[PDB]
Amino acid sequence: NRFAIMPGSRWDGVHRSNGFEEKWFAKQNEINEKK
Amino acid sequence: NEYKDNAYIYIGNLNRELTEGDILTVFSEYGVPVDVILSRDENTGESQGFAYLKYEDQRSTILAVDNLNGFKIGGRALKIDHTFYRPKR
Repeated sequence: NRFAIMPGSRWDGVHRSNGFEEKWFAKQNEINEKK
Repeated sequence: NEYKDNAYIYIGNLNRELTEGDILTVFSEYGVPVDVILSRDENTGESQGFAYLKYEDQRSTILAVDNLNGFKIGGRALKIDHTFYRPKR
């Protein structure tokens, strides 16, 4: 969400990110091809 | 005011295979977790479908709640909500 808090020490390269729907939306742009 | 209980959250819709370590790692990208309680049923030995984690920083809670709520982990959509949780030791 664009905050300036630095990640904790238990963090391992795990990216859980919201806004997955937009990514789907961005590629579902197609009219003939895969949605 | 930093010393509020607004650093505490409620996590619901836990997967039976999710333990404190999973939560801690994930929750660590949103900030610094200080304590986590995985509610696990003594009978089954598995997660009760809910857990708790508190951050060192209140902003971290909103970062986690808004991003994790509705997010699918383990094939299930996590539910995060702000709550004042007080642990029992």
